[PDB]
Amino acid sequence: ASQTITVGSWGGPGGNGWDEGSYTGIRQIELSYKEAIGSFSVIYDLNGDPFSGPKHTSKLPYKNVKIELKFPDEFLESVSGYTGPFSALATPTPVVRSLTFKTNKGRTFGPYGDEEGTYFNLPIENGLIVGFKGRTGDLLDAIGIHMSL
Amino acid sequence: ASQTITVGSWGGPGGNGWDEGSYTGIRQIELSYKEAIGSFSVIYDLNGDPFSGPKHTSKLPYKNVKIELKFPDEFLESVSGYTGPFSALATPTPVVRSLTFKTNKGRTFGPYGDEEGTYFNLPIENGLIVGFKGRTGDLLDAIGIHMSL
Amino acid sequence: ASQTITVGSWGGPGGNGWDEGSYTGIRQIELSYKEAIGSFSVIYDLNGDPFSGPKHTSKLPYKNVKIELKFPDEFLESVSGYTGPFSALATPTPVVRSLTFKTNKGRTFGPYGDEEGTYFNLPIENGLIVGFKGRTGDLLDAIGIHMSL
Amino acid sequence: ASQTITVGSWGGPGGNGWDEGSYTGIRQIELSYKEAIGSFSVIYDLNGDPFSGPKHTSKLPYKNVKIELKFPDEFLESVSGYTGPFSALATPTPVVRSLTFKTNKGRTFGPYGDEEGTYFNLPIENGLIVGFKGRTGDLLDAIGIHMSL
Repeated sequence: ASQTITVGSWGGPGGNGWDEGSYTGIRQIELSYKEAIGSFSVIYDLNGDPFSGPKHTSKLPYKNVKIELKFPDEFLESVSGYTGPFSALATPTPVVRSLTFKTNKGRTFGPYGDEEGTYFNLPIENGLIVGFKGRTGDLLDAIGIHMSL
Repeated sequence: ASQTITVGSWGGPGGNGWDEGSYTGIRQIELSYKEAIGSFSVIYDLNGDPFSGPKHTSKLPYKNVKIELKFPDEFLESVSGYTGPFSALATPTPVVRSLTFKTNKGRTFGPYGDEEGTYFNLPIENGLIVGFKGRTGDLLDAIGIHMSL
Repeated sequence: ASQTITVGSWGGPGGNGWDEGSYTGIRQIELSYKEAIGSFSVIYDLNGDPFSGPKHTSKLPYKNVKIELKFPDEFLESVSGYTGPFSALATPTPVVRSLTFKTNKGRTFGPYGDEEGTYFNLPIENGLIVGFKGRTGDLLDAIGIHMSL
Repeated sequence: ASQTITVGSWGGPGGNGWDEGSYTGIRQIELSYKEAIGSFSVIYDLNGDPFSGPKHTSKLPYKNVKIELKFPDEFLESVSGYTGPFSALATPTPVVRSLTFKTNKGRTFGPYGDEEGTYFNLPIENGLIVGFKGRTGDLLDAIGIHMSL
């Protein structure tokens, strides 16, 4: 059962949890958004071959946005974002409001969602995101991370 | 030169940089504080024998606290805080303001320094801290963390 | 490009180099043997799901064997075997002649292939074989290993 | 208490057990040999500064050799040797007779000891020997390896 350093779960206790597992790099991430994040589904590298990760969708009519990254030369060095309660769909428990991804090759996949909430930032000085874990239900309640060197 | 996952720099760019190195675990942490975090040094476990990490001392009149962990049974399962500039020490750049250590047993060495600034929260779910990195000048300008399994 | 520890290449340099990569653990091994080990392919574990690894099949009319470990309570605790040339596949360079596997649950899957040439042995006290490296032309010319915690 | 991949223990169960834990790299290795290996002590690298682990010496009037590696550019990419009982100093238990080291730089530190017995080979494609573990009484009974990335 090898393991991996898992960091956080930023977000809230609501929703059903999911854990995609660990895999060898990331190739594209897909997510929907409007005033908070909804659908989130990643395509990873599984030993050089793309592996479709499990899809965590929010039926909300939010806007879809694909994040293709030039792997293996480019990869994530930072993930930051906001957590806060969301009245429109009626839930007192925190949700991730906005997520912002940044890569080693200087590109920032600009703020997706509303930047309202309590700030979460995860800068990486050495190490690599190798998998995603978190809670979906109606939209993205929480998000955490698997890492490796 | 084995390496170790290094996450974060939280804080700012001033002061001279230091990297304590990666080590087998953490036994004691010693800090000084009064409106922002100043002196920072730790004593780690170097293969079941206390090894004293380099002294990162501030010269300001700050209160002294000692954090003692019941190593091997007790390990940090968290690190949270506030980075914001300090107008009394006169720095335009963000410096680190509060440092609070939640633990695996259940203890929390409550907030040190003022809880005002942009928030930072590294909840560890699987993996251990094993070394510290940072930047100190007059106070503690930024802390960074080494992680391992 | 997530990276793992890689050890070995116990064998010779002919055949075409293969590398199945690193997974979460090993669940079943299938191979064929008469005087040499011919076919070598494994059914790995991908995040609690079985993932059939790439097939490294050889045309020699060898007798095949399937080795079912009871992942995850059961995993490999040693890989040992013999490395030597083969006058019958009429070849001058080293070929992996035999291979015996021992699990942490005591079971040992007997030398397969005949025990001739120089002996290799890798006892593992703490760690996990997480994937396979290697060379297959007509027979398995070399075998190597990926390990992690 | 972080953990590390430990591979091996080649030799017998004679002698009193020993473990040096793990560090950030290896700078120099010391040993006395003669028909067998006797004393084994090493200068470890601890976070940029030389660090000396436990001395493990044979009282035997064996000849002494200091292997001095050019750290961090040069490192061990392979270790191998011979383990077999000894009868002139009358121990019917497998003891380590020979030690040969290869470095990524192409320098091999010649078979020290008598090459009689069962051969062991640990060649390394990716990873770092990061500390030593083993048995010693009047001569080196066994030897194992700790590795990292």
